[PDB]
Amino acid sequence: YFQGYNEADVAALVRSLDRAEDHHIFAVDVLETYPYLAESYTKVCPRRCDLATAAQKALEGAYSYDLRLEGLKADIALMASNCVAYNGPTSAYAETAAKFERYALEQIDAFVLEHN
Ligand SMILES: CC[C@@H]1C(=O)N(C)c2cnc(Nc3ccc(C(=O)NC4CCN(C)CC4)cc3OC)nc2N1C1CCCC1
Repeated sequence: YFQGYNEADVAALVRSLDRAEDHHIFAVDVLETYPYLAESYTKVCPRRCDLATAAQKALEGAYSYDLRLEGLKADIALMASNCVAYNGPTSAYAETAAKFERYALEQIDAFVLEHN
């Protein structure tokens, strides 16, 4: 009968995943920053997410009922997967994507261990 994680705590966890080290490229929707990529980018990435959308989702209770924040991890994995796919696995920001995902997953697992 898990009670669920506090929405504001999950939203602050999400906000903390937006790093200057990653040049803030996961902070905002890619098509909001570059509207003319819509056709080309949606062909490679039919699903998108970003940390401003994930923070707003966290405040709606989208992730609060997952015991190990599985839904948030899938949204983080989508962000990193799209970056690797669109830019290329040997691109410089595909390495940033793998580091971001690894950092984010450690911060999520730490949150779950703290709020248990
Ligand atoms: C397909 C595009 C590709 C990609 O995959 N993603 C995800 C992407 C997402 N966002 C961006 N760019 C930025 C988007 C938002 C911000 C931003 O909002 N920063 C804030 C500004 C105000 N400040 C007080 C706080 C930080 C900065 C960005 O770049 C510096 N570029 C992206 N690239 C890059 C293209 C060349 C290789 C990577």
